[PDB]
Amino acid sequence: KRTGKPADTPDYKQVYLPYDAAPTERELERERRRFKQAYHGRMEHRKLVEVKEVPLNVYTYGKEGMSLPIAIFKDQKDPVIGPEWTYPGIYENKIAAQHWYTEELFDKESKEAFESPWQQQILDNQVKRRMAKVMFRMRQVNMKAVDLFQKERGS
Amino acid sequence: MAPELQLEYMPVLFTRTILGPQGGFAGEERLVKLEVARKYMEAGHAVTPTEELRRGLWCYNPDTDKYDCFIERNEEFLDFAARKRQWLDVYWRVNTGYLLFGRQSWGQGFLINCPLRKRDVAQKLWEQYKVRIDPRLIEFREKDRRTGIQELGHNWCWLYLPGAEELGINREVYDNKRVKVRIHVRKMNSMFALY
Amino acid sequence: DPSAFVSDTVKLRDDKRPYWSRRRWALTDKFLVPKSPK
Amino acid sequence: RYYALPHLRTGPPMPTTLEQPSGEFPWGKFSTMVGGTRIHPLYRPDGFFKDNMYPA
Amino acid sequence: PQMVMSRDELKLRCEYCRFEWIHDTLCVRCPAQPSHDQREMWLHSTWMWGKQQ
Amino acid sequence: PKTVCVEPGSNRLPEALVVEKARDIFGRPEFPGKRVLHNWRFFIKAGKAATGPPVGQEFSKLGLKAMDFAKVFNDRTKPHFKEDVELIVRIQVYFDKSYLFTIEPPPTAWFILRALRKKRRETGPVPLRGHYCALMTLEMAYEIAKMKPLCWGRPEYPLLETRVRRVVGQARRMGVCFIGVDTPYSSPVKDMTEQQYTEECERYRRIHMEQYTTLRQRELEEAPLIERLHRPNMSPLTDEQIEEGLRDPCLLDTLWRASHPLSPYHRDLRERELARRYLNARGWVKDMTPEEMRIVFMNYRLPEGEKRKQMDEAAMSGEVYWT
Amino acid sequence: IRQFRRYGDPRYINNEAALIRGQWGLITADFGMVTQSQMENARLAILRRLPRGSFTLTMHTDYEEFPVHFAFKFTTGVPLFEIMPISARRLNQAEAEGIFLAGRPFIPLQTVVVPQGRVDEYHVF
Ligand SMILES: [Zn+2]
Repeated sequence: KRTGKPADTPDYKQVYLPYDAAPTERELERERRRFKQAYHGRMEHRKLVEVKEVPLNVYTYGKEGMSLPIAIFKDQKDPVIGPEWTYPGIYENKIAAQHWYTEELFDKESKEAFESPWQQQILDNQVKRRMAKVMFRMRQVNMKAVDLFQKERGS
Repeated sequence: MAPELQLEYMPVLFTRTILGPQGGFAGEERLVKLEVARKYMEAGHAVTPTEELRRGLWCYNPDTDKYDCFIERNEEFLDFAARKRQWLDVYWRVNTGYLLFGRQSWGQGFLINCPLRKRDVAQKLWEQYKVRIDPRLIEFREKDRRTGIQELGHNWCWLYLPGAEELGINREVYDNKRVKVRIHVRKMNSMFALY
Repeated sequence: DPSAFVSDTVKLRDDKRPYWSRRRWALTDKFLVPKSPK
Repeated sequence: RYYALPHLRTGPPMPTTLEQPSGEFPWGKFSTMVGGTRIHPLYRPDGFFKDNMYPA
Repeated sequence: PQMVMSRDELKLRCEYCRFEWIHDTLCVRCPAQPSHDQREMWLHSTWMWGKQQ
Repeated sequence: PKTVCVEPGSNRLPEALVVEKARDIFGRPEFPGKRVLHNWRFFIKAGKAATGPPVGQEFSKLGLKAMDFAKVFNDRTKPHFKEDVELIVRIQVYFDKSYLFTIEPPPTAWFILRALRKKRRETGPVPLRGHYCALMTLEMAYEIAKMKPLCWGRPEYPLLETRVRRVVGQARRMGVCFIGVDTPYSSPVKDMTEQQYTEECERYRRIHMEQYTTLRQRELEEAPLIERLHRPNMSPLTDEQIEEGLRDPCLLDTLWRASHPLSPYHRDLRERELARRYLNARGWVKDMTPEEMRIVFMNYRLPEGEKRKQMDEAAMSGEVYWT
Repeated sequence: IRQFRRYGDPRYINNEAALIRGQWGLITADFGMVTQSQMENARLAILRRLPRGSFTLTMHTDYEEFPVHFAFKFTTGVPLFEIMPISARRLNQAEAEGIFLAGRPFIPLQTVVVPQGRVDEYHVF
């Protein structure tokens, strides 16, 4: 929908340099060439997908000294991305913020091995999302019979 | 030898574990038909039992899908293979076989006036398939528990084959505990029927 | 001990479909089409 | 030739570690509430908008 | 009302639709949108033996 | 060369000015307690509230003159705001046909499309296309998630490390590629060896773990008391035990009594030992020392501090009704 | 060629419990003869109800055709259709059966919907 979408797109401003050692442009290519391909899905169906809009500079993309164009107020200065360790639980998220297929989390819990302590909570919230899916129709089937997938799909 | 006399069937060692009534599991020497033996051997799933192949063999696990499971056939393997075969021999004798049954029927709809039970299903097994099992391993369908079998035509029943996880029976049968025992009840007059 | 896994339990009355409950009526749905033999 | 089962040397009559997957579609008795749930009336669940909104 | 073959082929299509008994014959009535009415096909409300089996 | 705050994990809130004026404009009118007949939501630009089709129609739909809300919203929203920022405005209309509107920061889709330098219809779900849209670091996700709290009164809650995943996963859902996550490695550091990066990681992650831990500790301390009570684990129960425990009440409440912290009131060996043996009559968990019963059964989403507090006889020995 | 009335008789019950490679399958429960046109009708009616983005309908037509007109003589337990996934979409039983429900009527004899792997013919029958 065309509602709640930016009708303009300002640019990035790079405030301070995250490094003092300037890269050779071959380093700027060899890191970028590493980025253009990424993995999608984590299970038996897992497919490499090529990534659109891979930045010119990998070293300076998100990790410090860049001011985001997410500013809102008048006196709001574009927020400068700080150092990594000052952002809480980021290293802990990198472990656990990833697509977790249910089967796969489950097997980890059974083997009593979790990459992060949090993947308990990652599992518990998946189950609750699934069962909700079950609990919704059971409030909908009550009021009127709703038959799953008998209608013609598309045109 | 001759093009006229062809071996009725020829001895074969197995590499794969094959599903059907002809095919065996990996490592056992079984003599099967010509046309099946050639189609197993040319596909590399079966070898001619030379002596050093009777001692040890390169079979495969389906996980790795390469022939790296080495089995050496010692005494404790051969009694294992004996028991395994005489399990799935009973398995592939009974479902492959179809036990012809005939009896007398009076009245209107297609009912036997002497319904079947578990002591004479097990009887037909011995009569024409020479299969000896304890009759208490048989269980009927839900509809046929209450009245017996009793209806003309095609009926099926279930035989419980108890011991196999010792033999590692999996995926080479349709299921590890059961055989569909197939009965057909034909109505015949007083001349040819019993009871 | 054969009878441990062999089930003879004769079910006398066939269990019916719950028309007195709206949700269990549609959740117990049997998708089946009656066909007489040709 | 007569055909008969081998004896039991070791292990259980019905395969335990070798179970065939059971062929039903696995709907939990408590996940789909239909039958076979014998729940004491003290323990009755899912009233969140009826009586379990005013608990105890 | 449309006559379903048996009780299993009988569904509640709307919010206001109900199960009701027409003299031992199970049927479905909607006070709104009467085209949703379903009868289980069964014997007539009045039948004799020779007249109806 | 400069690095702003080099300290272990205090970049949490945004700066002062943004926080306090986001307090006095994005805000909560208190719920009057009436019967709400309309909960309306709009996306309205900062400087312009109009009597045009959506808001004018829905206010004339009730017969309400729409000019007043428009004027009040323009008076409240025209100052303090940069242009072309579409805001969430939730208007709640009660049975007196008097209303209260809340002003809320733009939706997460807006922030993501800003931060990715992407206009509308430039990004979609991955299987729909078969290629990722723009790369994003988890650094950027925090400064997106910083902006949306639950309550501006208290910015800390909910905690970033959790609610960031909502942003990460929604961006995910948008088709955004990621760095920390969905690719094996972390964006290269010019000046350090890989083992230096990882050694930094292994201390930093546990530092953040400790900080998070104490944070949700005082979180739980602000809370009402009933969360500090005993909800035992049901998973360690052998599933037939659970269902037969649901078949009769006594198994579960004897269980609850048996596995409980040793607090003055519930620490009784006389009523405990016969409880344990009453459980062990029926084949319930029997390999148990009671003190490992107090470990296996405890509230698992309860944080580490107060759970070692409850495990410890000393710290809980002190809570006693005086008089 | 020029086969008599009693040939390839479907009437026996088979020992082969089929193995369906697709995520779901439609399987013959009775004996009968099925026309090709009936299976084409079934196929189209089923393809109306499939999410073609995630799924592919596989029809097993490789069985012999018997003279009547050429049709199929089907034994119990012979698989017909297969719902094969192109992605992670996992159907329930209600959904899969709701899909095959479209194409069931065109087929003249009774059919069962069976889940991935080997037919458990204790449960089906
Ligand atoms: Zn209706």
